[PDB]
Amino acid sequence: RPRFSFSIAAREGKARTGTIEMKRGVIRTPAFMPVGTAATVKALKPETVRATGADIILGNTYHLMLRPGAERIAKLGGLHSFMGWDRPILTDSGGFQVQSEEGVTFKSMLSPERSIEIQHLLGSDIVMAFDEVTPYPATPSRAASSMERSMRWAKRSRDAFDSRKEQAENAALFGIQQGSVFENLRQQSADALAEIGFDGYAVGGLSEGQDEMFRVLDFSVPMLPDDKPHYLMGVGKPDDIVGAVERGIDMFDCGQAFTWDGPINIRNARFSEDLKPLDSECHCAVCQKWSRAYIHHLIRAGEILGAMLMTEHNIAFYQQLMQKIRDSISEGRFSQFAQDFRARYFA
Amino acid sequence: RPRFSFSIAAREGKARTGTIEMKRGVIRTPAFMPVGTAATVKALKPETVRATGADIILGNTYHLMLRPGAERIAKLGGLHSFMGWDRPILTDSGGFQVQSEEGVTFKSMLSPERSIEIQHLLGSDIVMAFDEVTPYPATPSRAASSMERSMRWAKRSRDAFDSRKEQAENAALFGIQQGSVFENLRQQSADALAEIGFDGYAVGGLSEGQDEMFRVLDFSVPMLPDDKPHYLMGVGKPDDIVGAVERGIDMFDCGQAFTWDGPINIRNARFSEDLKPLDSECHCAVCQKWSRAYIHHLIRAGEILGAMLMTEHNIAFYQQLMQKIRDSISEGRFSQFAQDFRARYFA
Ligand SMILES: CC(C)(C)OC(=O)NCc1c[nH]c2nc(N)[nH]c(=O)c12
Ligand SMILES: CC(C)(C)OC(=O)NCc1c[nH]c2nc(N)[nH]c(=O)c12
Ligand SMILES: [Zn+2]
Ligand SMILES: [Zn+2]
Repeated sequence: RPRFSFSIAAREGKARTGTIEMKRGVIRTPAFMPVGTAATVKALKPETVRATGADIILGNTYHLMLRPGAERIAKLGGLHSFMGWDRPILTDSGGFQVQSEEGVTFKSMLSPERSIEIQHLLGSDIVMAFDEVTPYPATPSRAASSMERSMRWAKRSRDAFDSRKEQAENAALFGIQQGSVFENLRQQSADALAEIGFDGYAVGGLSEGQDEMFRVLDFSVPMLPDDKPHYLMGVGKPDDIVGAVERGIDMFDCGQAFTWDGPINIRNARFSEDLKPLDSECHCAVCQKWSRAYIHHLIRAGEILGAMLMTEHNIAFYQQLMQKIRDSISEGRFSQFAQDFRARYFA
Repeated sequence: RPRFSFSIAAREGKARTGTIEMKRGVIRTPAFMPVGTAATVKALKPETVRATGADIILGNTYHLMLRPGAERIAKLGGLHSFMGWDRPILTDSGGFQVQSEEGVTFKSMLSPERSIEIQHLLGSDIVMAFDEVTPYPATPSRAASSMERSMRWAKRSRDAFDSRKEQAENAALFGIQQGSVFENLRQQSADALAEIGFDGYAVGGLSEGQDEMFRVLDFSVPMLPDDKPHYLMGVGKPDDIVGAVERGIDMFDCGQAFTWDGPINIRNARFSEDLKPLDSECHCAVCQKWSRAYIHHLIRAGEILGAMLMTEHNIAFYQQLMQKIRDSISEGRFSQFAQDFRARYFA
């Protein structure tokens, strides 16, 4: 396998389905990435993460640099080895969880250079440029100043990554579009990132309300290079994913249980004697073996197994959603799927 | 399979190894029973419990009657179905976790009759008689009065169980010896229980210090019927198990990680960069896949996966201990095993 190759197999309107091939594995797109906050996907063994269908997970640079530490993880062999996940890992840059033109110092430093270095020490497969994330709402002046700094930092990120031969040869680098909700700033940002050149392009700064997010995506995603993956950071509700895919997004990150009829809160007393599985159609191991009543009990009792079973179901639901999206786009029936999904999820 | 059959395959001194056959499965003795406090073995799926070698688990009548409730579990199909463990389950009576000759009332009633009924509603395979547990230390007068009440309650337990045909036909009933540390009271209690007749006999009221416990076991276990299982309640340190087996016990219940060189506390900073598994010889899935350094990180970070991995290792260590005990007794080399175990565990 190559360092990085994105192939589009099928399209429907702005929606795409395809594959990212990398040295550690293939990523089916559109993709949902479980989040491994402190070198673990909460309450799941990596083998269980994989069994839900996940092709890639996300690691948080901010949290790992604080505990257990990036240099420590490198000395122990890198994040993949440390946590026992051997497939691709995307790391964020830290711009959300964390000031001057050099970078930021904080109490528990980060800069374009140090962020890229940390992601190298972790052994990330997909590295994110270090950005300045613009609060919402933002005045046009502030959004502009902030986007411009982020594009300067994107070039510094690019140069840092490229200066590290092992990283340049084995990992990919994504740039992050900024500009708040303003079309001209999003265009300027897209142009700047494309001039620098990246392996993929994230839409940052969103996640305001859904209508507003979708309006910004309507004009922002077509600005990005068509032939590279489009990653919407920080957006994970099922409905938000469906509409973002309809607007050209390829990648997403991560008592409430998801069902095809909408979310339920399993702690509600109505579930105390309900022998049905969490969802009627879900193929996951939890829905095969345990009732709503049992999981209700476990979560109300504070038992770790309740967290384990709820998280495995929810991740498996997300991966089933992504599979249904991929198949419907490849079959040219994604519009119909989106309509059917919503009429039931919100019935 | 029969309702209940205990067979002794091999002996060495007072130690025995054999099998209890029951309708839901075979129990290899000497046996260690993981504890399922609120209808779950902490942080483990039942399939993971089984993969460690466990043949039987323990459920706590006190806790289940409070949450989710015994009548509720029966309406949902019984404890086996509710939690997804299809092998034997032993339930305690509640005499430890919880006054008059009728029973006890408390704030979050129990009596011999209601305890047996609760265990029936849960669908327990091995039911414990309801006892009065004697505090330690106890004066001879108090220990005697208390033991006598427990023997009256043992007869009421026997009569309650037998009056329930489905329970009598499908479950087993164990009696509990009392008498504190006094040889004459332990003898009186053994005699009373044998006159009533049970499928197995527990030594209650112990777990004071190890020397004292072992002295009491020296004279108390030979008093119990030889041809039935001997269960020491509430005693679970590895050293305590080895010496209790040497005195004729067959059954036991459940940051610290067990190793063959002694326990370690994985939170200690000395483990922060230790790439070795928890134990050098352990065959468990955790020791095959993850380092001390990773588990150190997880436990210090409060992550659920740390609890999951520590518990699976510890239970697997206990089951490996029990297997080594069983094999050594069957091979007539248990004395040597006990000596070798201690010289290393305490090196
Ligand atoms: C809170 C607001 C709406 C201002 O930003 C976002 O929602 N931002 C989304 C986001 C999530 N993770 C990110 N990592 C980086 N590097 N940059 C980002 O913009 C983001
Ligand atoms: C605290 C002292 C030493 C007084 O008792 C014990 O250690 N007792 C051990 C024990 C554990 N679980 C039990 N369940 C019941 N029904 N009866 C018991 O005696 C016990
Ligand atoms: Zn499910
Ligand atoms: Zn182990």
